Amino acid sequence: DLASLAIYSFWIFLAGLIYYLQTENMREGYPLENEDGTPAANQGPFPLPKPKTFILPHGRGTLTVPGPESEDRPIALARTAVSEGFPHAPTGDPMKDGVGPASWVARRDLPELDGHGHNKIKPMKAAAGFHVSAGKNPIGLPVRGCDLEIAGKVVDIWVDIPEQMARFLEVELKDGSTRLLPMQMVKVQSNRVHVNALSSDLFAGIPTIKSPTEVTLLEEDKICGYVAGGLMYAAPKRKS
Amino acid sequence: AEYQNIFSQVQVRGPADLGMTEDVNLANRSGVGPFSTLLGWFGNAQLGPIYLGSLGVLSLFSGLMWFFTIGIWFWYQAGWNPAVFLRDLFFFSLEPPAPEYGLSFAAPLKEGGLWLIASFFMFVAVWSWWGRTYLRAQALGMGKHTAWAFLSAIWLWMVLGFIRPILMGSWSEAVPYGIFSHLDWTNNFSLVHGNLFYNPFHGLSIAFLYGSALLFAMHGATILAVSRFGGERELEQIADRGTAAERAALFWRWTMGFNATMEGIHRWAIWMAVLVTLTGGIGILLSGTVVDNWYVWGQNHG
Amino acid sequence: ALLSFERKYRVPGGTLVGGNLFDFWVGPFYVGFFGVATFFFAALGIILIAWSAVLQGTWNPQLISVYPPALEYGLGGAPLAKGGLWQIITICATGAFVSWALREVEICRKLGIGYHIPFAFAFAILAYLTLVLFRPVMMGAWGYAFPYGIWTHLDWVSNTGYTYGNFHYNPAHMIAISFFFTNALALALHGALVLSAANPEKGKEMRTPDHEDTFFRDLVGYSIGTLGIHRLGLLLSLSAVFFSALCMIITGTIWFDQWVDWWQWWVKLPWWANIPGGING
Ligand code: BCL
Ligand code: BCL
Ligand code: BCL
Ligand SMILES: CC[C@H]1c2cc3[nH]c4c(c3C)C(=O)[C@H](C(=O)OC)c4c3nc(cc4[nH]c(cc(n2)[C@@H]1C)c(C(C)=O)c4C)[C@@H](C)[C@@H]3CCC(=O)OC/C=C(\C)CCC[C@H](C)CCC[C@H](C)CCCC(C)C
Ligand SMILES: CC[C@H]1c2cc3[nH]c4c(c3C)C(=O)[C@H](C(=O)OC)c4c3nc(cc4[nH]c(cc(n2)[C@@H]1C)c(C(C)=O)c4C)[C@@H](C)[C@@H]3CCC(=O)OC/C=C(\C)CCC[C@H](C)CCC[C@H](C)CCCC(C)C
Ligand SMILES: COC(C)(C)C/C=C/C(C)=C/C=C/C(C)=C/C=C/C(C)=C/C=C\C=C(C)\C=C\C=C(/C)CC/C=C(\C)CCC=C(C)C
Ligand SMILES: COC1=C(OC)C(=O)C(C/C=C(/C)CCC=C(C)C)=C(C)C1=O
Ligand SMILES: CCCCCCCCCCCC[N+](C)(C)[O-]
Ligand SMILES: CCCCCCCCCCCC[N+](C)(C)[O-]
Ligand SMILES: CCCCCCCCCCCC[N+](C)(C)[O-]
Ligand SMILES: CCCCCCCCCCCC[N+](C)(C)[O-]
Ligand SMILES: CCCCCCCCCCCC[N+](C)(C)[O-]
Ligand SMILES: [Fe+3]
Repeated sequence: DLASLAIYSFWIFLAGLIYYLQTENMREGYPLENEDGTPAANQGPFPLPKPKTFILPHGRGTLTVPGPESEDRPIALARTAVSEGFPHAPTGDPMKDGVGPASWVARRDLPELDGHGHNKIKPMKAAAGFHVSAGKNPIGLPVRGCDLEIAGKVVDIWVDIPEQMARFLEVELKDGSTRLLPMQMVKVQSNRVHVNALSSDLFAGIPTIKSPTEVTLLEEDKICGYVAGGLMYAAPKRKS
Repeated sequence: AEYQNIFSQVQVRGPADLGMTEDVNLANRSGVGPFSTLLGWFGNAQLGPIYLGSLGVLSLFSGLMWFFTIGIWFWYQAGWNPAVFLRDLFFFSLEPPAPEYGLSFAAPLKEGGLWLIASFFMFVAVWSWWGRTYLRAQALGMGKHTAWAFLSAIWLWMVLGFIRPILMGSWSEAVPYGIFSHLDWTNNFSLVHGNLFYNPFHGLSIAFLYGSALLFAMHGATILAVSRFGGERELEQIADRGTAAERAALFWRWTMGFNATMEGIHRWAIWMAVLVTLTGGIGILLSGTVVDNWYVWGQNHG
Repeated sequence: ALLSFERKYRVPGGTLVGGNLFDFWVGPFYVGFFGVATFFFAALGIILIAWSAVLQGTWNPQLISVYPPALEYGLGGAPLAKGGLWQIITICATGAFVSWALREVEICRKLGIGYHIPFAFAFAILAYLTLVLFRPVMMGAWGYAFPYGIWTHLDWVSNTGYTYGNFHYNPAHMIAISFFFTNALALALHGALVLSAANPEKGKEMRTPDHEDTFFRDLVGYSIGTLGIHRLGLLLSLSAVFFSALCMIITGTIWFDQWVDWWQWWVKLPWWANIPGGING
């Protein structure tokens, strides 16, 4: 029967597809590792695929995956148990150390570029002729932390030019310096911007950017990681 | 409360984005359309520009001709009364030739001939549209994944309207053009073939359709969950993995014991979706050509 | 047992119940209190299914079927062998699904991500609950629920649909289907777009999000954007399920006849109801 041959053939195809798909999905993060960083004995039934090479635009180089894997940063954590499968506790300030939910990845220390090779993200003052087109303009608003104290004021919006979206708020602290607050992590209200993830005392601790007019991928990761980290690590003073 | 990133809080706008050039013939591109603040709460506010060109003109003309061929038949069926047109809109139907006419193009105009004409226009509309998905990617130096995925949908469409009727030996097997009548046709198709629930390819098709909703809900929810780390910038996460991609991965690893990458999830996505119409088309194609009755076939396993 | 980048994420905290008691992994799997809850509810349900299989007299996976109580029980308890097993398995299933969601919540907290995933999953749970709980309760009997069997659940779909003629004519069902089909369309397009930019023509540089916008604007005159497409996927798939639930909850509670007849309200609007001609005159 032809329908029998068809359905049998399909299941064989499907198992092959799943094999292809799972190995495609092992180009990052493998080989698996014991908790001390050594290659794990059991790698599962799927082998790593043959490497592929991405040619990055704007002379940024190439990426070959799979390839040799390393964090390229120190991790301030320690085993809580001799056997595998248990948590690793922060040995310092997890927020300052960038671990757990405050983690960040050693991304390129250059800014993402658009299709034409210009910085993707710019402060609105430097983005011609971008403006707030709808909703409450947050520039000028005081920024409140989860302790209900003012930590600063919004002085600009950092915009994704090719996607025409607000990505960060630039917030000026008491000392006159600024920090980027991720747009996904702030509540714009009519009289304030509220930030649930961080108490007022934690804004100074937000990682800073090297140049005032651009942000690198590494910087974004450090900033986003740090702010998200506050939901777990600032929970003491909130209470709101 | 926390912000959920379903709707934007603040819209920003700049100069209209006229897009990448590459090998695109810029003369065939329109100007920008208007900006929709309403759309801007959810996705991009900008409309247009669109690429025209010769293939697109052909496609659009053809499509409109298909649509108007049906519509004129509806007007006829309504006796040119506009109130009757609106009342019975979903009840009108442009039907294929009766079985006695077989595959012949000599079916009378009002008994299948017009259906053939409408079908010819749809045929060229869709296939020229497919060429366009290919060419638009080509002019931009992009892969042809869109054209390949589109082929899976075209497969089911072709089977329903073209391949199966030809193998069955009459146009009468094809689907009529009507809102309610295409539904009646679907119901009847299952009834006549011994219940499509016994067609293993219909079952597969459903697994993948449900699976598509499962997977897009998963992927969509995941990306939004890590958008606080710029997770939706998927191409750059592919080129240079960030904590977004890592947390996305580990959510799933910890939940269900395995995970994707930022690139590979999009391979799961495209296959999950294309398998809907691939298995579907096969299921429909075997029905009546090889298997008269799926209940019966199931009792034999073959 | 760990991905190369995983260690820095495996910290204490985030649990909802029990503090650090269940705060650990088994291989890749996170446990948590609700990991344990899932195991209990799941293992119980499965043991009860196997018991039902014994009472049915079969181990064939294609034959095992657990039925709700007959209609005469209404919304009351039933003998184990005559619907009670179904009732307890349903409780186990619910406990397991809800536990899975809550475990996802714990995982979100540890990773410091949004709660979007378990929120989405809850729509699936609510649809299941529509079919086995909300609807049967509104209709006044557990027996209006679907049975737990691979083929018998399909008989129930077929019997339930045909109780109302062609179930295609259910207007909420139509909208649900549209969402399902559009969702698959958008999943295919999203997968393809990203891939076509990440894997360009041979020897070319990766394309950028700008090229993804351009391709789609060139093709259809619009691009929803990278944030937009993931919101859309989520909206489409959740709306599909929402309207699925809706289409069933109204069936046998506020609508009783052949669904085809519902459309007559439009046809019989007085200003055109009696005009000769067309299909309905
Ligand atoms: C949704 C509306 C209807 C429905 C009508 C349909 C129709 C019509 C069909 C199915 C089909 C499927 N249905 Mg159903 N079915 C429903 C209720 C459900 C429920 C539930 C609510 O708990 C479950 C578990 C299932 C699961 C099943 C699968 C056996 C099969 C493929 C599903 C799939 O790939 O989905 C997508 C999800 C995935 C791809 C993820 C994988 C999950 C699957 C594989 C899990 C199956 C579990 C099953 C074997 C039970 C195991 C329980 C154990 C005791 C623990 N259905 C309700 C009543 N279902 C198809 C079939 O072939 O049936 C024979 C089919 O044609
Ligand atoms: C009483 C009804 C029967 C029924 C008989 C049918 C029949 C008949 C068929 C299906 C098919 C399918 N059935 Mg069934 N089915 C049953 C009940 C079920 C149930 C359930 C009980 O819950 C479910 C979930 C399903 C669901 C499914 C899908 C998995 C599948 C269609 C996939 C698809 O994406 O098509 C939608 C996609 C397309 C049709 C492709 C579209 C192609 C493009 C090229 C068209 C371009 C349009 C353009 C010109 C117009 C543009 C206008 C705009 C303005 C731009 N069936 C019962 C038993 N079913 C199909 C299948 O594959 O079965 C194997 C099919 O032929
Ligand atoms: C002859 C049959 C009738 C008809 C009968 C009815 C009936 C009756 C129903 C539908 C419903 C459905 N029909 Mg219909 N319908 C038919 C024609 C079709 C056609 C078609 C192409 O003709 C299509 C596309 C559809 C599609 C639709 C969908 C809108 C809907 C199913 C999805 C859903 O509810 O998700 C919801 C998702 C779930 C219920 C799954 C939830 C499961 C979760 C919580 C967890 C389970 C996981 C666990 C067990 C897995 C084990 C773990 C493993 C390790 C994996 N029908 C014909 C006309 N239709 C159903 C509906 O709307 O339901 C609400 C329904 O009851
Ligand atoms: C993998 C399977 C899923 C899938 C995939 C899929 N569909 C796709 C694609 C792929 C990847 C394409 O790339 C292609 C596309 O370009 O999408 C944007 C497409 C497509 N799938 C479409 C629809 C569609 N797909 C279907 C579904 C599915 N598609 C499956 C679920 C269905 C269902 C479920 O029934 C529908 C109806 C189209 C939007 C598009 C194909 C476009 C096309 O061939 O157009 C030809 C016709 C015209 C050019 C015009 C038609 C005329 C209109 C009827 C009325 C007039 C309106 C007009 C547009 C305005 C013009 C007026 C001006 C003069 C002012
Ligand atoms: C709302 C949008 C769509 C959706 C979303 C969704 N599903 C999800 C999630 C989300 C985002 C996940 O977070 C979660 C997941 O972890 O996926 C990998 C999940 C999930 N959706 C799943 C399945 C599923 N989803 C469905 C569909 C959908 N899910 C919707 C279309 C379907 C369909 C359509 O039939 C199925 C079969 C699982 C893969 C997973 C939930 C896993 C889980 O709850 O595990 C805990 C419980 C067990 C391990 C087993 C419990 C055993 C019971 C006690 C006994 C069996 C009783 C059962 C009622 C018998 C049914 C018999 C059938 C033959 C009818
Ligand atoms: C207001 O009034 C006007 C007139 C101005 C506008 C109104 C228009 C209206 C009301 C039109 C409405 C259109 C409708 C309701 C269309 C519905 C279409 C549906 C529901 C389609 C469903 C399935 C269609 C399929 C499967 C068609 C398949 C077609 C093919 C595969 C083509 C096969 C090719 C053939 C037979 C021709 C062979 C010839 C060559 C040369 C190969
Ligand atoms: C590949 O990803 C996709 C986008 O491109 C990046 C889109 O843009 C859209 C189209 C979105 C909408 C809402 C169309 C309606 C537009 C108007 C003018 C009202 C789809 C489906 C898509 O899948
Ligand atoms: C629905 C498709 C089936 C998906 C399940 C199979 C893939 C899981 C196997 C991945 C194993 C994880 N591992 C060991 C590689 O890390
Ligand atoms: C499937 C997505 C369909 C999107 C609808 C098409 C919008 C057309 C916008 C083009 C208008 C540009 N303009 C005004 C210069 O013609
Ligand atoms: C892309 C991977 C998705 C895997 C989904 C596989 C689900 C299998 C559904 C069983 C269908 C059984 N039957 C008889 C209809 O063929
Ligand atoms: C079609 C349903 C199949 C269900 C099987 C479950 C797939 C999950 C596989 C996870 C891999 C477990 N592993 C290898 C890491 O131990
Ligand atoms: C309530 C339904 C009974 C549960 C059956 C257990 C699932 C087994 C998977 C069904 C496929 C049968 N198989 C693998 C032999 O082909
Ligand atoms: Fe994506």
